[PDB]
Amino acid sequence: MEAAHSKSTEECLAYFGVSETTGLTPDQVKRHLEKYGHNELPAEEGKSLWELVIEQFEDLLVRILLLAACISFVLAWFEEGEETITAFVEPFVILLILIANAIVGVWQERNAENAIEALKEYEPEMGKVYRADRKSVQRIKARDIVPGDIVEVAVGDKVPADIRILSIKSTTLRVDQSILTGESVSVIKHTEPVPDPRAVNQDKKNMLFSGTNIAAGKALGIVATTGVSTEIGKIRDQMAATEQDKTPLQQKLDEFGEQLSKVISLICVAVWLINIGHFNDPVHGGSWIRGAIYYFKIAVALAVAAIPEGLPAVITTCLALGTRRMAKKNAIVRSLPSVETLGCTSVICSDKTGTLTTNQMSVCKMFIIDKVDGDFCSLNEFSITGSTYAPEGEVLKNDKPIRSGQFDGLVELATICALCNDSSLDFNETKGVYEKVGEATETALTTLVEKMNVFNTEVRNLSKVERANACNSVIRQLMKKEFTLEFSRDRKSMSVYCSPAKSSRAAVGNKMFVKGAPEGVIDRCNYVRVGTTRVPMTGPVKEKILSVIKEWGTGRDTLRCLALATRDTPPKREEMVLDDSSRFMEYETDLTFVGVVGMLDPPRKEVMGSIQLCRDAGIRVIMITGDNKGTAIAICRRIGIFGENEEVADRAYTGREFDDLPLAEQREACRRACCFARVEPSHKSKIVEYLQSYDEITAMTGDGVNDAPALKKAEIGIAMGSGTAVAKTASEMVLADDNFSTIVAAVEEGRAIYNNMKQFIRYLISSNVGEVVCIFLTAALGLPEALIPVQLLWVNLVTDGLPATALGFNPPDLDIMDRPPRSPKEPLISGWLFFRYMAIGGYVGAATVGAAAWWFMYAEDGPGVTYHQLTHFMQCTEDHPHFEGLDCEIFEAPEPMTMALSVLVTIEMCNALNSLSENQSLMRMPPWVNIWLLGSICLSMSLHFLILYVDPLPMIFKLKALDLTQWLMVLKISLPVIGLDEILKFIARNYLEG
Amino acid sequence: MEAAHSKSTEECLAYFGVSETTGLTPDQVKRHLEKYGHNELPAEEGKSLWELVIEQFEDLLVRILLLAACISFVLAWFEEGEETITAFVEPFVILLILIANAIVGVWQERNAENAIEALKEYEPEMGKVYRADRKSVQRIKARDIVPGDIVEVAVGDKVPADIRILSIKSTTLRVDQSILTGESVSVIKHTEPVPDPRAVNQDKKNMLFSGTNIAAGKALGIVATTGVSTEIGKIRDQMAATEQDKTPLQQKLDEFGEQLSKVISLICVAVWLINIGHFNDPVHGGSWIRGAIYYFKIAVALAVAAIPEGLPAVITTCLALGTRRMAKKNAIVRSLPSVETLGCTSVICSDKTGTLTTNQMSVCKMFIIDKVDGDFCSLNEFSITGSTYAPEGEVLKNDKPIRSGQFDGLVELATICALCNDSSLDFNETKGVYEKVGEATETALTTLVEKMNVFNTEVRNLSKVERANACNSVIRQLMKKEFTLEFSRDRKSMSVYCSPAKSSRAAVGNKMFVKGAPEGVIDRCNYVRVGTTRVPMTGPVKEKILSVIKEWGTGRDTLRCLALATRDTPPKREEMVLDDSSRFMEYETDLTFVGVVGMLDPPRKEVMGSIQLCRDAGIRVIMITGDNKGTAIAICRRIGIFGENEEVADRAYTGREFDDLPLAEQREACRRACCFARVEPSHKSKIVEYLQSYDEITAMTGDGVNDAPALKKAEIGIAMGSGTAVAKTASEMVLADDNFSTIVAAVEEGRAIYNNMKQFIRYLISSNVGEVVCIFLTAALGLPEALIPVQLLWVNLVTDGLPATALGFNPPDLDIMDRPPRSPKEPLISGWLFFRYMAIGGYVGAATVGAAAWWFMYAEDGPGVTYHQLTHFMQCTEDHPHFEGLDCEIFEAPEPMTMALSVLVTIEMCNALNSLSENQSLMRMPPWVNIWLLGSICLSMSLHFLILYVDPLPMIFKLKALDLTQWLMVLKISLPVIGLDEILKFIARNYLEG
Amino acid sequence: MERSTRELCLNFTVVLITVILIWLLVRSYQY
Ligand SMILES: [Mg+2]
Ligand SMILES: [Mg+2]
Ligand SMILES: [Mg+2]
Ligand SMILES: [Mg+2]
Ligand code: NA
Ligand code: NA
Repeated sequence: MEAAHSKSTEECLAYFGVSETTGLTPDQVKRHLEKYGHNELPAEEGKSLWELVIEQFEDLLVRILLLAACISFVLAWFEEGEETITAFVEPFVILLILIANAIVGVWQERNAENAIEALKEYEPEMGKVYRADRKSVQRIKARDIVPGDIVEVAVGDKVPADIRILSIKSTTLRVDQSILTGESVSVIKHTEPVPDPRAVNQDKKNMLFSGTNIAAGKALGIVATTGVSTEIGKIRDQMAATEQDKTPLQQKLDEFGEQLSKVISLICVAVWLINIGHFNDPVHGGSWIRGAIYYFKIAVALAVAAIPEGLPAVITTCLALGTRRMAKKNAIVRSLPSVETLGCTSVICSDKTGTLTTNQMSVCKMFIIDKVDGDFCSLNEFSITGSTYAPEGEVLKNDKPIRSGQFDGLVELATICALCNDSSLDFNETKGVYEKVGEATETALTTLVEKMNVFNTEVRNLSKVERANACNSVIRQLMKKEFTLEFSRDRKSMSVYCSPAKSSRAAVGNKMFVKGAPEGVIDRCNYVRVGTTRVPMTGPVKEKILSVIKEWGTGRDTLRCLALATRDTPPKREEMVLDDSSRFMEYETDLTFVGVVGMLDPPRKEVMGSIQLCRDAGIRVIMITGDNKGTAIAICRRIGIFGENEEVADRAYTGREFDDLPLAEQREACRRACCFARVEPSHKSKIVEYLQSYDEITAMTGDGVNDAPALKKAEIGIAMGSGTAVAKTASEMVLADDNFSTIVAAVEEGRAIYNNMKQFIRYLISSNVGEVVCIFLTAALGLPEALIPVQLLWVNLVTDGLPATALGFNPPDLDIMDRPPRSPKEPLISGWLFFRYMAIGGYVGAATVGAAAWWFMYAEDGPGVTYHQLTHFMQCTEDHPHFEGLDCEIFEAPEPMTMALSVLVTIEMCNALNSLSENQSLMRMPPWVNIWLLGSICLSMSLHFLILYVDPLPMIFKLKALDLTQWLMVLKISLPVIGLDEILKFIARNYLEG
Repeated sequence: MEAAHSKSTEECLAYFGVSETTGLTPDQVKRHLEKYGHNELPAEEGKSLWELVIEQFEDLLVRILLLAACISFVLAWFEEGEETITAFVEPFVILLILIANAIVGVWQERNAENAIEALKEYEPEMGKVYRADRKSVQRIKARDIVPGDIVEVAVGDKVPADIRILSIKSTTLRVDQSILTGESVSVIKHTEPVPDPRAVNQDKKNMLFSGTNIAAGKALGIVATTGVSTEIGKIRDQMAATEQDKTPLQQKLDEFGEQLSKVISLICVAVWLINIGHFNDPVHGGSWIRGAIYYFKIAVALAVAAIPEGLPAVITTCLALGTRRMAKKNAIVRSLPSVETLGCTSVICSDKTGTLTTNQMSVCKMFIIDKVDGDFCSLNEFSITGSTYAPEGEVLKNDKPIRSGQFDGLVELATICALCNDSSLDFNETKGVYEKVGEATETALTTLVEKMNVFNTEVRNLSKVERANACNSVIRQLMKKEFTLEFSRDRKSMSVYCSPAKSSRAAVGNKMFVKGAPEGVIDRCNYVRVGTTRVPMTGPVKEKILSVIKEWGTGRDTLRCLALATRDTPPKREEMVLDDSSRFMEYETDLTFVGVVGMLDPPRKEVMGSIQLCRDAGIRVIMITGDNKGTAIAICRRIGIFGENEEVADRAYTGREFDDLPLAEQREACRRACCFARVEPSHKSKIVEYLQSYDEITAMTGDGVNDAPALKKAEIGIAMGSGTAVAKTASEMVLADDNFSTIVAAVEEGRAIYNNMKQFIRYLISSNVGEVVCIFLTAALGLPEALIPVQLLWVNLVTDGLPATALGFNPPDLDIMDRPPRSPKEPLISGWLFFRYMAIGGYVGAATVGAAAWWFMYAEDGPGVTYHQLTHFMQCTEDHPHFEGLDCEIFEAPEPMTMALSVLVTIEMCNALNSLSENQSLMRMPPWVNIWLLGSICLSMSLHFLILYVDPLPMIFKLKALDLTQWLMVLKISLPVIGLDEILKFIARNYLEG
Repeated sequence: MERSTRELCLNFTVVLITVILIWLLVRSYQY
């Protein structure tokens, strides 16, 4: 449609041709679906493989190197047109090595973007529509919404498409349009038409814009526009870069990598400078042109291989993989930078019901008054069996089943439960189980009555479906629920007014039924029903009731119990004002106590240990519960948040008690508070605030609309997977399973991921340092180039190709959850770590040039044998009164080069094994822990032997296959890297613990 | 031995230890046989099956194609790697196909080799050796000759091994060492030792080099070296590629295929080239590069099957199987090019005796003088029975047997025959038949004396061996043959000088016995013996004799008869000089005529018809005979060279007569001459030469040493199987049976082979032009490709695999021997022929793209049905306001492809049946004539059905099994090829007869 | 899900392939 705001409600129902009762028909559905398309934005093209490789070849250095290799090949004809083959082949080698080194990059970024995207797969946008199929609400994918069908939205929902308001089901509707209108404050809506069709968004107060949130209320509506036609869809074809922020980890990494980039460059120009006195040499055509080019290539090549390339990418790759793992474990990472923070988590405020517990509500116990005589007060305690919402169980007295119908007290009890209820039961057939229809509390109540059957009604001759609300129905048959004085936290209770069914002229026959917290309900009682009788509420009676309530709430079941009461002489049907909540407590007085139900929702099995794990990890857990202070502390003891016997007077507050503290004392409270009971929505925010004023990194749970403020405030917002859409959008992470344990897993993932990122870094940085100390050590000591450009770029293609990416599959480190939470202040690369980097790096470099020097200086079973002055290998042709039976052309033997290469590669596979754990020995963390890496070591060694034995290759690579003896030497020279890092590890492990 | 030339005759006899009379001993034989090895060269290995396969895998095209078939697949898993199955298997099938291609290639070259080498099996090299076993000469394999044994060599022999000359039996010894020494002129040899051992071959004039020929003489010797130790042997380890020539026909063909190649290249990269505006299609992943590859694959996949590779090899195939048949018919083809010539043979000069006739010599008739009285002259004519050399028959007079001893004339007659004789008889036990020992003429004479028995000596009581020479011995018991004045063509006669046995003092008792041609012998007679008396020779007597001789020589027996005379008063025993021939006729004068022997050698039965066959083939036959002019012409008439009555005055010349013509007249004589009598050796060459001057292709028979020159001159030199090895090495073909008829058969085969060569060509060329226009037609009308590469190359592997090779088994054509000899001038592929190749070719191509077009435009009982614009199938995905219920992805239906393939294949089988005869209708030449081809048709169809019905197959091949109705469409589309060719055949057959 | 193994195979083929194109490319100038 168009200008649906300008039209009236009917003019819209008309335009599409649908009643706000029927909803759309499978036909119109398929029709609109084809005429309009799915409700979504156009799945953008993207980019091609071809294009990205090209974009890779846009590097100055890459161009430079490649251009200079073309010029020096173009000058391979002019001075002495001799034998070239390899001199022609070099340029084609480089550009192919480079090509394959870039293709690998695409695989990484594709893989990166992929996982990040693939998270939305876990949490798709839904909607509430009315259609022809069934009469009731159908939850569907927002993309499957056709402009025209009838939509229903409620508190905390996200608007699936642009809707024209049909009918406001609640008394007021409020909407958070912040995302579009910009206005933070929630705007009210109506169902009337807006005049001016040339009007603006902020003026369309009968419209709901896709991507907005329902702050308060419920409404019905008809879809006007979908897809790009949306008021939001017409803005997402505007900005492409809606994210411009850098996590302080990449920021420090781009700082560090930039520092290396600079130094690497300097000692890269230095190499081309300390060789000016050799530009003229004959072996370069004797020209400053070919002289200054054979070293220029070396310079640019080293730089191309040693400059730490996609260092930020390493974080991107690492977050990618962590992400998918967390999601696998039911932790949906909304905001990416959050994971970095997740490691540093130091506090978790979790809600109790449903997160720490199952919210599998069921009535375990219940008592009524047995006999009262002055100081004599007997209770009729009962237990009920079966913890599922299933109306299958039995009512036992003293461990023997009884007929609850034979207890007048229980008849009233069950009457109040059925009539103070707004929820009911539903037997599912596909699943074959009964399940709630309303709040779990009330549904447990419904189930209670279905087990009690105070009227001995039939059951077995009823279908599984009729069974569901059988005894409840019956109870409603007797009384007529007129209206309900719903619950308010100010009085901690609720009530219903009821009139008998079979009564013509009754003036005294109406009753009020009350249900609520024991505390106050009992205080508003002057009579204690005894079967059918009633007596005065004595002090002792009140004492006996209370002690049993206290018993059960403190027991090893920590029951949340309700008091049930009736008012027998209710004030006039008319004297009652059904608007102000302040007058309800006034009507709900002069009561007769009936009984008490004790109900249970058990803690999740895992919670127990998960808590312990946080203790070990140095992470404080703070429970936030709606139970009273008593039961609340009890539960904390019961789940290990508190010791069995330890003192907690200053570590557990009610909302009230908190508010009674002055501000300074409240801040004080949060440094040690572990339990909060009966709080206000605002308290979440303040608690976070205070927690922050201590430099704590806090994770805060929430799921409601009034949770959003505190969730956005917290460092890690955690919304429940079953909670409001408002909550989720405001949080940085969603619990698929609402499980507290999951949150703890999520934190462990943060730590782990942080470690794997360190693994990658150590390996790259260090291998590159070595890549440079190599080519510098040869230039400095004047030695024969131990590696040529083609060889170096090859080694580069293998190292940063297979083992490196295979490190992505490192298992989690050991001490991971036995450390205190990392500070988000401590730097990424510490001084020690940098020492570690240099040591190892510098060592591989020296081990490479020394492998080459081994074939000369100390040359065993091989040519050269020039123990000394292998240094000045230029004054060989000219100044040869020093040569003794040695051909000058030996400095171009393909054996030292094959030594260098055959050691650097082996030493990298070793260094890869060193990068399994950040500190743990290969004897405490064996190499076969990462089979992926071990497989990568094989493939790498496959390629090396092949480039040495397949005749075309070793020729162009200036390499010759080596003898078993010389291979043993390679090992005798590489393997000490493992030992070096092992020493360093043992120092970092036993001397610098943290 | 070593340097046997430096050693003396005895120093060699010694070194091995053997007497030049004993020969070697069976012990010494076996010993040297192991100490030295078989006398031969080491059988070359060559190459291995697989080792040659690889060689074929080296083509520019096979590389390029087998490259961009994997480039395309790497760009298939890694660029847009979707569901592939077939995409991976395609390259891995191209090579699989190519493997099975080479297998046929190598098999054919193997078969080509086998036939060739299998020719030496027919004519094994022999040697004459003296050994211990028997006392006479022993004829053996040259390989069974051990360096050391005693070798005998004679006029016209090949020297079997390197021999040290022991003893020269003749007066001089001449040797043709041309083959090794390079010296054309024959060199003389001696038995003396050559000084310097360090001397050269040309100087070793006491040596005989294996591979050389005895130009004149006879000698004895001892073997020095054999095998690779030989002076020829050490040279045969020099050149391996001694096929440094190609027939003017091979070139004319390589030239044609080269033209096609060039055109097949143009209209191949024109196929790919015109397909650029289809590089970016969506089915190509929209890639300039992916599109180029795909069409580039089609281009090269054409070339590899389209360009005619093994044309120069097809010629060889033919010659191989031709030669083989020829050899099976007793015509051993020494020279391979010769066969091609053999077809064009226009003239055959054959010798009469032995080739036209059996050379089964026997005396039929004989006369002596009965009575002479001035002008009265009576003869005593006799007939003898039995034509075999067996002394079993009877002498009749007037059809009545008589006792020859009772006629004095006959007594002397037989005496002259027995004493003017150098041959004799021998009874073979194995065979159990009598056989000649010397010249047939003379032996037939020995047989006559044995049948006559002029002395009534005993016969029956003698063994079958003693009978052999009984009466002959007797006659020799009477006279003592002192010496013989042997025959000289300048006097046409010979004589012996005899003295009686028991008689010392008989200076008037010695006699001279003359035998020779009647002509001159009779003219040197002044007396005519009448029984025991003598009378003077009158004019009338001489006339009676001569008339009877003429009658016999011209009769229906065409007898070659000799006159027998005696000199009664011979010149003194000393007056005679036995050095100069010139003086012999002077001695043989003043003679007494005794009688005449008339003898027969019948013409071969077949000769008659063979001549007729030559008349039909438009080939002229020239008889060369030693008979006189009269008898010669007679024989010619008798065998159909001449008509019974026709005038021949200018078509028959004697040596003499020819020489009396001036040079211009001689050249003229050859253009019509058909009979040559009493010619010199030189006349063979001159004749050839003149025949050449009329552009004749001449066949010339020869067998003696002095025949070599003319045999080398003639286009087809034909040596007798029973002749000098000098004649054989000089000639191009050897007559296993010396039969004139065999020559004629050889020419027939020459014609046939040329035809089969034509067959093969037509089929190859045509099918290929088809294979091209198919892929050009679909690329020019822009159709959906009718065939894909894997299909094409599969068809190619079958077509050039089973039907093509089975054509090698085509029986000879029909008009074969009814046309005139083909000109070596006329080109192979004529204009008409080319038109014939294009027609059939361009047709099958059209029928293949049409076969697909039918599944679309005229699509019956099948999808597509797009009557028009099937052309622009690329603008189907995009510009589809033209589609009517048609899925664009139908252009990749597995049906139109199964049409093209299922059509092309069937039309090739058809085209193969067209290639049974070059011009003859399938009704004149039934298809069930070549069972092998017919068998190839079954198997070809067996593979086709299976590649469509065994599930893994039709999948990988982009094929779906078709329905019986559509198969009828295939037929209804293929079979009009039969008709098309049949039309063109009828045109050439009836309009372009020749 | 984990496309983990696909990651090591692709990075084993990119260095396999570009080495096969070295045997190949060196010989197209050798000839
Ligand atoms: Mg590097
Ligand atoms: Mg809650
Ligand atoms: Mg072919
Ligand atoms: Mg002869
Ligand atoms: Na937050
Ligand atoms: Na010749």
